[PDB]
This record gives sequence, structure tokens and C-alpha cells, in this order.
Amino acid sequence: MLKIIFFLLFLIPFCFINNMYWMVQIMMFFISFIFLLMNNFMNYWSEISYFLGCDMLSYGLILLSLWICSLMLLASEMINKHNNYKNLFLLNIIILLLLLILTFSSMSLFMFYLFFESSLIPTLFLILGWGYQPERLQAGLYLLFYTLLVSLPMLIGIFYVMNKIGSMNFYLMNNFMFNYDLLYFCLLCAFLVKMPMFLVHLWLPKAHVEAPVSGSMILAGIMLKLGGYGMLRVISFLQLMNLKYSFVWISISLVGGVLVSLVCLRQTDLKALIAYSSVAHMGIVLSGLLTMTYWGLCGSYTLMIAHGLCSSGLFCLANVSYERLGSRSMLINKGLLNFMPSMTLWWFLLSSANMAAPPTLNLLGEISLLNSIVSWSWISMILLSFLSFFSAAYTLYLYSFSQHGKLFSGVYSFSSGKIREYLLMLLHWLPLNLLILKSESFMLWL
Amino acid sequence: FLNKSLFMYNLSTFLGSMWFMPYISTYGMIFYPLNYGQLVVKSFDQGW
Amino acid sequence: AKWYPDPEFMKQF
Amino acid sequence: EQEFIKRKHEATLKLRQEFLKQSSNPYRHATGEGGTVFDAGLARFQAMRVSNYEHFKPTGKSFRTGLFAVVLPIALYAWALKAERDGREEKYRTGQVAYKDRQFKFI
Amino acid sequence: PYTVPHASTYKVESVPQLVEVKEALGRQGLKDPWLRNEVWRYEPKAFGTHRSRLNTFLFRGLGVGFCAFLATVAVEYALGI
Amino acid sequence: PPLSLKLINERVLLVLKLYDKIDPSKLNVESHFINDLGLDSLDHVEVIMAMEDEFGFEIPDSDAEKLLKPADIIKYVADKEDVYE
Amino acid sequence: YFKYNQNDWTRKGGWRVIHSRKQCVPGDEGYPKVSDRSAPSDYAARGFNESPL
Amino acid sequence: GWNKDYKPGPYPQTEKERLAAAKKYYLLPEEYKPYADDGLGYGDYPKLGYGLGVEAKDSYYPWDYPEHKRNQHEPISADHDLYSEDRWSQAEPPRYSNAYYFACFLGVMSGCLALYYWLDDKKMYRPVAAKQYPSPGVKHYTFE
Amino acid sequence: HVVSYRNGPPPHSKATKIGALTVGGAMWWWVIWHLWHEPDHITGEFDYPNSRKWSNTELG
Amino acid sequence: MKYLSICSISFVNLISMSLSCFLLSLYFLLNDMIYFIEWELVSLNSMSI
Amino acid sequence: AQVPLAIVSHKRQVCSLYKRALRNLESWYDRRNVYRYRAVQLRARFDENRSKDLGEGIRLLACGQRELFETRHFQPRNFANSAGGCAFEREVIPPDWVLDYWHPLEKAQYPEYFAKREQRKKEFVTWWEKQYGK
Amino acid sequence: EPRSPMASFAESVLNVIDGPITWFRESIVEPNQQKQNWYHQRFRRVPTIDQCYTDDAVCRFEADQQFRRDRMVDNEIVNILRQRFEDCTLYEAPDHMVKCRPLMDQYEKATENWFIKYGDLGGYANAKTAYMKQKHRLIWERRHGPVGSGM
Amino acid sequence: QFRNWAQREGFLELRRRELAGVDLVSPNYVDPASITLPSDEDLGDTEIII
Amino acid sequence: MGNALTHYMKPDVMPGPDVVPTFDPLLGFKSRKERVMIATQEEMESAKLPLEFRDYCAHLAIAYQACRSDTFPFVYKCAHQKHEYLTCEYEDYVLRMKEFERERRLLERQKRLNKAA
Ligand SMILES: CCCCCCCCCCCCCCCCCC(=O)OC[C@H](COP(=O)(O)OCCN)OC(=O)CCCCCCCCCCCCCCCCC
Repeated sequence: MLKIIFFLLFLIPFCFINNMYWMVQIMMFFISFIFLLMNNFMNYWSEISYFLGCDMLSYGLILLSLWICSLMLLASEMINKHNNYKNLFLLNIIILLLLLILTFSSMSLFMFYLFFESSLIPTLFLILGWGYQPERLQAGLYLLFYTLLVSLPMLIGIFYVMNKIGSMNFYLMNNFMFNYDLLYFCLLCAFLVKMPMFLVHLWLPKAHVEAPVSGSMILAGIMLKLGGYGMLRVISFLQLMNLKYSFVWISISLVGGVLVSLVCLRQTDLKALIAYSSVAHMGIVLSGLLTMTYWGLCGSYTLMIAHGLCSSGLFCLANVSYERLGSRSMLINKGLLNFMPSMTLWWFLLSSANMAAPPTLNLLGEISLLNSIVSWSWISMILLSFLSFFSAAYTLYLYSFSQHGKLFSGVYSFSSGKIREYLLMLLHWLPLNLLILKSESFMLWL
Repeated sequence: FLNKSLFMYNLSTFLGSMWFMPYISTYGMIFYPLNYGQLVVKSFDQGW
Repeated sequence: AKWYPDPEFMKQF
Repeated sequence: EQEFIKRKHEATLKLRQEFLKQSSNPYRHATGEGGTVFDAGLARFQAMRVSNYEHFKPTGKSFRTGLFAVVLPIALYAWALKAERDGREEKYRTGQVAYKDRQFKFI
Repeated sequence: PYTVPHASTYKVESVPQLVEVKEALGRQGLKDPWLRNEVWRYEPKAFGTHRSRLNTFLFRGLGVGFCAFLATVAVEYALGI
Repeated sequence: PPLSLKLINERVLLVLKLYDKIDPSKLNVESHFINDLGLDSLDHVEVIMAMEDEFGFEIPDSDAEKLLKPADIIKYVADKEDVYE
Repeated sequence: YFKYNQNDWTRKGGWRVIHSRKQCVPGDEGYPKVSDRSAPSDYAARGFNESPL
Repeated sequence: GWNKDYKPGPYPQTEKERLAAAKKYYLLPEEYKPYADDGLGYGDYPKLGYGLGVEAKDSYYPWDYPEHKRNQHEPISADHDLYSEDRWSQAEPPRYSNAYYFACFLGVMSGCLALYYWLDDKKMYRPVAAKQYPSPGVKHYTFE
Repeated sequence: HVVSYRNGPPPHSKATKIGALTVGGAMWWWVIWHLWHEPDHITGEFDYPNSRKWSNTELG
Repeated sequence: MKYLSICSISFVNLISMSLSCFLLSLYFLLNDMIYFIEWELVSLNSMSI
Repeated sequence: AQVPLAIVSHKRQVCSLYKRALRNLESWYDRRNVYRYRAVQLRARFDENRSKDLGEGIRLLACGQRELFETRHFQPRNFANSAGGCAFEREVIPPDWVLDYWHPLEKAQYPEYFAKREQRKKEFVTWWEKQYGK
Repeated sequence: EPRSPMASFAESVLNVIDGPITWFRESIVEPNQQKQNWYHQRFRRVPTIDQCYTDDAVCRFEADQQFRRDRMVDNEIVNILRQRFEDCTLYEAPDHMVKCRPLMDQYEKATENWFIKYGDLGGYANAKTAYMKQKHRLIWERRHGPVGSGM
Repeated sequence: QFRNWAQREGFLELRRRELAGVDLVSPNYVDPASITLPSDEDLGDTEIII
Repeated sequence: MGNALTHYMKPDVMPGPDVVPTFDPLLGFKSRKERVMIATQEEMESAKLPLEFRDYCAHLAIAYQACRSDTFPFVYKCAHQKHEYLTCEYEDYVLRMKEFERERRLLERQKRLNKAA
């Protein structure tokens, strides 16, 4: 992936040239176009050049990250009009895109760890610099410390695996297997916190409500997918310890996602409800990963890609209504159909995508992740039916109470929808309904 | 006339309103999840 | 952009 | 108790005239920047929803709520999953089922 | 509300139902003040009676239906006996 | 439908002349319902309910206390029907 | 598309048409009739029997 | 106005602090009623609402916000989600207790299940012996 | 949207009365035509045997 | 469109589609045939979505 | 410019009980002659208790409200266009300033209407300055 | 051939449908098309994981790739057999309980053999894991008898 | 990803295996004569997993 | 009430629902004819008849399918011979009723067989 990385490395000096924000967006969408034309990847590692290569898993993750970052520039126009350090913001986005491409193109696990910890810094910069509330300092510190406290012993695990095997390459590490409990806990707890388990989620709504949309989308669409891609790499050589210790994580991640789904029914903040919605569907992803079935891994990767697209799309809607109504809640934003009627179509087309939407990739990820949990045990049926029922109970309450009913009758005059916002909502929904025609690039990574 | 509904009001209330399942599906049953959703918030989102 | 460090944030140091 | 109702009515009339003055303003509407009229109750509700932890103390009622609300269903559900999978694993590894009469062959 | 009527065109004694409920109230020893308000309903000229409305509802066009039945009897005998 | 103030006035005076507890004579739009006429506190509820079953909307209790003559009855009906001509 | 671009055996992802047997009443050609393609390999051929390989 | 400026403070424990808290929330001093500090209580927040619903409030009062049925600086009820017009709120009070509806429904279901599954082994049947089919080797005869 | 006060409807057109007679004639013509041509569905397509006065020599 | 009502346009389209589908349904009874077509989405563990 | 006051009188309570009792009575009895006969019967039942004093009147008011709670219909008749009906607030009219956010080519369809609107904006800002001050 | 007017109408509508498409194929599409040759791609047999050493990784890649390709080949073996059973069900519409029983027997035998070779390996199925499964299974049928009998 | 080629090879392997007596899916990964089969004295107490 | 109520009262007299004959045939030793079929299995499968409607006169249903396919969709011209097919079903139903009635008499004979010893 040297051409993409050098393209972005020479896209770096466009930040220092003024009035070039949309030019950087145009060339990043050109990168996404070229990366659409680079698809020839299969199971093993292809296009190998200077420790960089990808399989279908990493191809889909780089394509998702490139699509999210280009949309993020399109989403963040308030940086451009107020001139709120747009050069520093563009440089942060391009460097974070380099770090996410480099942690996804890693043939060895230590580049994945190194650029995975490097990607925490521009996200922390986005949190601490481009928010709007005094609790920015509470947000980036929770993100940084909840990531670092569990990601620091995983470095000791990495060096323990390296001494035992002698290499970090993902195929040479597939041959070995380990029967150590603490090695399993080090190599799992960092991904178990980085993608939120119910007991360790805390940092997620604090990082999401405070964060700017260009900063909430990179936490929702990706960077929870680092904690899924890490398990997709790690569980291959820790299968016996995973069969010893899966049931506690499956029980926690299936009780959460019901409790988490009951939380969203009793919350009024629009950005916090999508923040807890990221916990519940990747509770399904986390439950499907630790069952090592082939359908579990394939449907897990499908729901990672599709859930990233629909959660970033749902966080797109929560900032359009925020900048027009001054502050977001359920009470202020009640019934926006009479204010913005054309925005309501994307509101339902992306809130329905958060649950099982019929021609989207969210349903195809969800229909095959339920297969692994049902084939795992029949006890899990009771707490899956409640999970999906309460899932579409809360995610239809979002559209339901925000887009129907009487107006607030205390709001002032705001601007209407623009060409940028409808184009922004289109590129989150129509990829969810268009990649189902070639879902094997997002199902089969094996 | 003898108003038979006003006589068997305790039966006519049950035979009308769809054998009480508009009450059963809506009121009193949904209190149990929705109060329990606050108990997760008050004790484990920002509690213990 | 709406909130910036006020002197009340400056007071605790 | 009638004077309490009259005082509440006078406060409600003052807040109603304040709402009618501020919600129907030419000059606040004419700036073009959208927003909300200054409501104290919504801000207090939002910060009660966010900043609630500082009024939480370790009490046996709160410990009982956290025990029988979250930890206890997790414990029984993990025990049920472990018991069912241990029984099915003992049946599967002993040799009591055949390869043709086995559930969930993924085929 | 385009053609409001006068107050003198409504009489209680025209409608037999108001007559019988006034006779029942007179047996009870009480009087109803609002009994002149419902004179425009139960009116036999514009509105129909109970027996005529049921006959024009259930048996409507039955002579036309019997005439069409006899027409199909007449034309079906020429085609197939 | 289409309404005017004279139609509301004709309807209100027609249904008031149909009322038997009030005499058809000595009835005016400025006439008070309590002391000028023989109606008690409970007959005003019957007048308000007759207004409700005629004009198709129900009237609250404090608005029933606010109305004391046919003139503000016409004003109250014309407020909800929004004629204002 | 449904006449000349059917799901052939060489690819996956066409609209694979499977048709049922038509009934035969008296007055049709060959009324005493047994169902054809009764060999097991003839079911679901998708053009494999006419393949040059 | 931010979350650190407008915020529920500590539990008052003083009549003067209770009066200042009632003046802070636009709530009359008799009206204010703080949550009991039992570990899950709300320090310095009024206990409002908690009836049978927000739908129990009259819609004919000229509310400043008719979509929530509240005044301008009237503070929000603490469980405003659960008592809202969506969930678990009624206009009129219910006729019976909550156990009566479930008890009558489950009694009717228990009676119908018992009556149906008691009569499952005795089913009505016409006087018909058996449906006749040509399996090979019946040698079955008519009555001619 | 015509409206009449304290009175019935306005007198209807020729088309509605002609249509009402057409609906009644079509429905009752279909019903009476099917009671004439096929009266066998109401009583029963075949006569039910009593199965009580059957001779024992025929049935054995 | 901006000279013709949506209710009429959709009515003519749906009644022509219903007439065509009834003429299809008349042919399939006399034929007594069932046509079942499929489109391959994902092949996974010899199970085809 | 008055709002209703939250106090309630005993006369108000008896009047509200009479109105709610007649509403429940007409929801129970569909025909108008039977409803009028039962309304005169309820009028006699409420006229027989006028001569009592205040404490017995309060006790009879509480007993009547309790009994009306006991005999309340499961579907009372209510007007649909008023509050509590099915057809209440069928459509939500947005405030008129969204008409201020139209395109000028979209504003060109009603030029006399928008010029009249500008004249009423001048009249409204004059009215707001003379009513609520600066 | 036009026995009923409905069948004659269906034949007429099918002829009106059939005419222009075969004209457009035989007159436009079938001329001006070049005759190129494409071949079904054939693979050699790499040495299996039995001959591979412990430290060798160049041959574990080839054995894992041929194991994945054989898993794919057996996957459409079972998929084609399932479509043969389904086409038996549609073609013998009132008599699928007689004609499709041997086809169901071959399908059940194929599913049993597929689970014996590939079952319970998981998402990460190497050529090493299936060989260890086969060794442990053959040890179990040597000592304890066949799987499902007991012991 | 080899899916159309895998379908073509599926038809071809069902063509050859139906011609011979070899079953349609092989139950074994390799031939059992190449399996070394270590003895029970050599195994001793070793976990055997099916 | 009903015959099933008598099945709760007299199980040895009443046969029950959908009964097999449970008796050696030709007990009266009369000339009982053998029920034969004109049609065979090959044209029965060629006419796509379902397994439920394969009675001893399915060739009348075959002729009804021939008249349906001869005049389609106007199928009101075969109605009389359609009735002919129904009469065959009626005759079959009569035979079923005959067998059931014979069953009752034979169990009544079994009752006096219980009075035989
Ligand atoms: C635990 C055991 C199981 C319990 C299950 C639940 C309870 C079952 C109750 C069964 C009986 C229901 C019917 C009787 C209800 C009580 C009587 C009643 O309230 O009647 C009055 C009611 C109309 O109310 P009314 O006050 O008259 O209104 C107009 C004036 N105000 O009048 C009506 O509503 C009239 C209609 C009554 C319903 C019957 C209509 C059909 C009658 C013929 C039925 C079939 C008979 C033949 C069956 C043959 C079967 C082989």
C-alpha cells in the first residue's frame, strides 16, 4: 500500500496552502476511487511491498476508513467558515488516516500495535480542540487512559509471543497455540476495552457526546473496529484459552446490549443514544467473535463494516440538527419533520439501518452473527430475542420522537438543509444498500 | 329498557376493550423494563 | 468552539 | 393554601410574560443563527442526566440494586451457558452422538 | 348554517317520541326543558321513519333486480332451453 | 365550512329560544345568565353543554365560568372557529 | 436476459431459473407419459451436459 | 450556560439551603421536595411529576410548551422519560388495580386451555369408516 | 362541500338515484339468478342417506 | 408529473400491472407449473444466501 | 389577556361533576329520548341534594365522584376536533419564518404576498417595540 | 395446439415477446462478435501437510491453500447436490417422496462425509488442524470403535 | 476470490466421482495408509479429541 | 353432545374416528365385487394429480382436467360432467358410510358374542 501512503504523504503539504480544504476532500475521494480499483485481494496477504500488504479483511477496513475520513471532511464545514484552524484540522485528519491505513496494512502485529497507539493522539487532539463543551477534558482523558491502561500489558504479551515464536507475522503466528491465562488476558483485554464491552464501555459516551462530528465519526465508524480487527488477528492462536474463557465474555456481552438497549430508552441526549447504540451492535460483534465459527467471523466482519457506516451516518444526523437548534436533546429536537421534511427521509433511512433494514448490509451482518450465537448454545436465544426487540425499541424511538409530533415552540429561525448535507447523508446510506450486491468482499475474509 | 351493559359492567368492561390486552400490552407491563433501564444508568453507567 | 478555558478553569491551578 | 396558589399564579404569569417577550423577538430571530430560548429547566435536566455520579454513595439499597440488577443476571446467565456447554461438551467428547445425527453441522 | 330556522317552527307535539317521553315524565312528575331542541330530528318529511329506512335499505332495487332476472329468463330461453 | 358572526348569533339565539327554562321574551345578547334570568348555577352547565353539542367542541370548566352572557358566548365560538368578521 | 443470459454452470450470480413439470391432460401430445430427466445427474444441470469440457 | 454552572448541588440538610434551592429552581418553597439521599437519590433536585402521567395534566391550560405541557422556567420532572406521553401515562385513572386485568386474562386463558385440551382426545366425527386409497395389494371390495 | 343546517341532505342528482337502482338491481339480479339456476348449494348437492333403515342382509 | 396527479399515475401503473399479473395467474393454473428462480448472494460453508 | 386560575370552588366541583356525569350518561345511552329521560332523572337526583349544608354537600360530592369513577364507561363519547378526540391536531402548522427561508425564485411565485408579508414585518416590529419595549 | 383460447393468447404473447429479442440477437448481437477462447483453470497437486516439516513455512502455505481450495470444491459439491435435490422436488411436484429419496440419501452421505473431513475446525482451519483431527479420529476408531457407538 | 472457478470445479468433480465408485465427498483428508497410527504403548495417557 | 359423546359412553359399540375395518371381509359370504380402476399410475402421474385426490375414480377428475384445459378460462361449460365427477365421490362417500354402518352392526354382533358364552 505504498502508492496510497505516498499519495497521502504528498497530500500533507496541501494543508499549508490556503483555500484548499475541498481540494483535499476531492483528492481523498480520488484515493477512495483508486482503492476501489485496487480490489484483487484474497484470503492471504497480497500486494506485498516493505512490510505492507492486505487481505480482504484489511482491504475492507482501509476502504471503510478512507470513506469515513473523506465524509468527515465533507461533514465538517463549520471549521471552514469560521476558519477554526482548518490547516491543523486537515493535517490531523491526513496523519490519522495514514496511521489507520498503516495499522490496517500491517503484516506483523507490532505495526498494528504501534500505529494503533499512534492513532489515539490525533483523535485526542480532535476531542481536546474541536469540541464545544467544557467536558472536553473529561472526554479525551477517559479515551486515552481507558485505552492505555489495557493496551500497555498487551505490549508485554506481544514481546512474550515474539520470544516464543520469534516473529510477529500473522501467518507464522497462526501455527502456534498457547495455554497461558495471563497471555490471553493481555491479548484480549485491550480489544475488549477498545471496542466497548458492557463493563468497560464508560469512555464511549463521554468521548462521543463531547467530540466534534469530525471526531465522533472516527470513533463510531472506525477505531472501535481496531478492537475487532485485533481479535480477528489474535483469536487464531489462542483458541484453547478462548474455549476456556469465552462464556464469561459472551454472557457479559449478551446481557449488555439488553441492559444497554434499555439504557437508550431512558436517555434524552441524541448523541448519547447513538453512543450507546454503538455498544449494543458491537456487543453482537463481540459475542460473534469469541465463537470461532466461520459464519461468526464472516458475519462479524460484515457487521463491523456496515455498523461503522450506519453509526457514522447516524452521527451525521445528530450534528445537522445540533447546529440549527443550538443544543441537542430529545426535548428540543422533538418533531423535526415539520422543520426539515427532506432530512426526515435520511433520518429514517439511517435509523432503520441501525436496526435490521431489509436490503442493507446491517441485516446481512446481523442475520449471520445470530447464526453463530444460536449454534453456540440454545440458552442464548432468550437474551438475543430481548436484545433485538429492545434494539429496535430504542433505535425507532430516536427517529420516532425526534421526527414526529408537535414542534418545540421556543426555537428561533435557523437555516434549512443544503446540498452538502443531503450528499453527506447519501454517501452513508447508498454504500449500505450497494455493497450488498458484492457482499462476498465484505463477508469472506477467509 | 334494562341496560344489560350497565348491569353487567364488570363483564362488559372485559368483553369490550379487546379482552384487556390494550391495557396489558401498553400500561403496567412496560413499567418493568423502563424502570429497569434507569437502574442500569443509576448504578452501572454512572454508579458502581 | 463555543466553550473555551475561562478564568474559572484557570483558578484551580 | 389559597395564597400559595396565588403566589404560584403570579410567578407563572411573570414567566409567561417573559416567555412571550423572548420567544417572539424580532431581533433574536433576525440574526439568522438558530437556537433555543433560555430555559433553565432543560439545562438542569441535562446536567442532572450527565453529572449524577457525585450524589452516589455506597449504600445497601444501591448495592442491592447493582447486585440484583446487573451482576446477578450475568452470574446466572454465565452459569447456565457454562452448564449447558459443559454437558454438551461431555456428551460430544465421550462419543455418545454420531457424525450423521449431530445438530448444527454448518451444512 | 346558511339557512337557520325560526324558533316557532319547532313543536314538541309533532314528534310522537317526544310526546311519549313527555307523558312518561308527566307521570314521573318532572319536566324536560331541552325537549324542543330535538324537533328537527325525527322529522317525517325530510328524514325518513324507522320502518321506511329499513325497507329502502335492505330491499333496494329489488324490483329492478327481479326485472333483470326476468329479462335473463326471457333471453336465456332463446339461446339454451 | 364557512361561517360569519351573524350565523353564530342566529344559531345561539335560536337554541336559546328553544330552551324552556328561559322565556323567549326578555332575551338579549347583553343579558346576564345569572341575575338577569332565572337560571341557577346548574342550568349554566346545561347551556354550556348545549353550546358544546351544537358547535362540536367541548368547553372547559374555567371557560364556562368565564362566559356569562350570549355576547361572549358568540365571542368564544368565534375565537375557535376563527371567523373574526 | 432470461432467455440468453441465464445462470450458466460457468458462473455464480445469474437468475437461476428452475421450472416445474407441465401437466398433461387428455388431448395433449403423448398423454401416457413418464417424467423425463429421471437420471440423477440430469437434475440441476444448468448447461453442464452441453459443456465442451 | 453550561453543565458546570447549572448543576444539581449537594443535599441541603438545612432549611435555609432548602429555601435557596427552592428559589434556584423557580419552585415555591412549599413545592420543593428533595430526593432522599439513599445512594440512588438526586442531591438538590426537586421531586416533581410522579402522578399517573403527564397526560393527566390539562391540555386546556395555556402552556408555554404544549408539546411537553409545561411552563417556561418550570423545572423538568426527574423521571420525565418514563412518565411522558409516550410511555405509561393515562388521561383518566384506571378503573381497576393492575393485578385485576392480568388475573382475569390469565383465568380466561387457563379455562380455555383446560377446556380445549381436555376435549382433545374426544373429537367430533362423521359416520365415515376410512378413506380409501389404491396401495398395491389392498384386495378391497365394494358392497355390490 | 355543501352543508345544510338543522335539516337533511340537499336533494340528490339523477346520477346517484340511477346508480343506487343500478347497484340494487345488479346485486338482487345476481342473487335471484343464482337461487334459480343453482339452488343446489343451499340445500345440499347430494341427498344425505339416513343410515338407520338400511337392511342387515345387504350389509351382512 | 407537474401537470398530472401522482394518484392517477400510480393508479394507471398499478391497474395495468394487476391486469398483467392476473393474465399471468390464469396461465399458471392451466399449466399447473411453479417457477422458482434464485440469485446467488453469498456462498458460505456450502450454504447459499 | 387572562389565564385560568388554579383554585376550585365547591360550585365549580358540583358543576364539573354534573357535566362529567351527563357525559358518562350520554356515552352509556345512545338514543336522545332515553338520554333526556335519564338527564331529568339525574337532574332530580342533583336537585334533591341542594338543600343540604356544606359538610353533607362535600360528603355527597365525594361519594358522587367515587360512584362516577365506579360506573365510568370504557369508551366515553368525546368530540374528535376538541382535545382528547381522535382528530385532535391532525396536522402541525410550522411557524411562518420558514416562508422567510424560501429561494428568491421560489419567492417569485407569490410576489404580492411576500411584499404584503414585508409590510406586516414592519408593522410587527413597530408593534413589538411599542408593546414589549426595546 | 391452440386447445383453449387462453393457451392461444399465451402463445401469441410469447411469440410477440420472442420475436424482437431473437431478431436483435441473430441480426445485431451474433454478428460483429469475435471468437475468443477462455479456459477453465487447472491446478497441480502441491505436496500435502504430511510431508511438510515443522519449521518449514513455504510448504505450509501451499498445503493450506490447497486445503482451502479443496474445502471450496467440496462446498460447491454439497451445494450442487442440494440443488439436484431441490430440482427433483420441483420437477416431481406430486411425487417427490419416491423419486428424491435416493438423491436425499446421497446428499445426507455427502453432508456426513463433509462434516467428517471439515467439521468442528472453526473459522481458522489450517491443513495442520484437519490432519490432527483425522489422526485423532482414526485413533478413536482404532481404540474405542466408531464414533457414536460409545466409549 | 475463486467462486466461479470453485463452482466449475464442483461440477467437474461431481462429474468424475459419479463415474467411479469413489464417494462424492471424501471423508478423509489423506489416505489412511499414509497415516502412521502410533501404538497405545507409545501414546500412554494422551488426550484424544473427537 | 354428538357421536363422540357416545364414544365416551360405548367404546365397544361405537367404532370411533377414522376406523380400520378390523374384520375379515365377506363375512356375509355374498358376491362382493373387487373395486378396480380403469386408469393406471403412469397417466395419473402425467396428469399431476396430488396424493390426496387419488381415489378409485380419478379418471373422472382426469376428464374434468381435460375439459378444463379444453375450455380455459371459461370453465362453466363442463359443469354438468363436473357434477358427474362429484357424484362418483358421493358414491365413494356412500360406500364409506356403508362400511361404518356395517362396522357398528358387527360390533353389535360382537356384543351378543359377549352374550354367546
Ligand atoms: C371461563 C369460561 C369462558 C369465558 C369466556 C368469556 C366470556 C363469554 C361470555 C359469553 C356470552 C356473551 C354474550 C352475553 C354478554 C352479556 C349480556 C350483555 O351484556 O348483553 C348486552 C349486549 C348489548 O349491550 P346493551 O346494554 O344492550 O347495549 C344497547 C343498549 N345500551 O348484547 C350484546 O352484545 C348482544 C350480542 C351478544 C353475543 C351473541 C351474538 C350471537 C348469538 C347467537 C350465537 C350462536 C348460537 C348458536 C350456536 C351454535 C353452535 C353449534
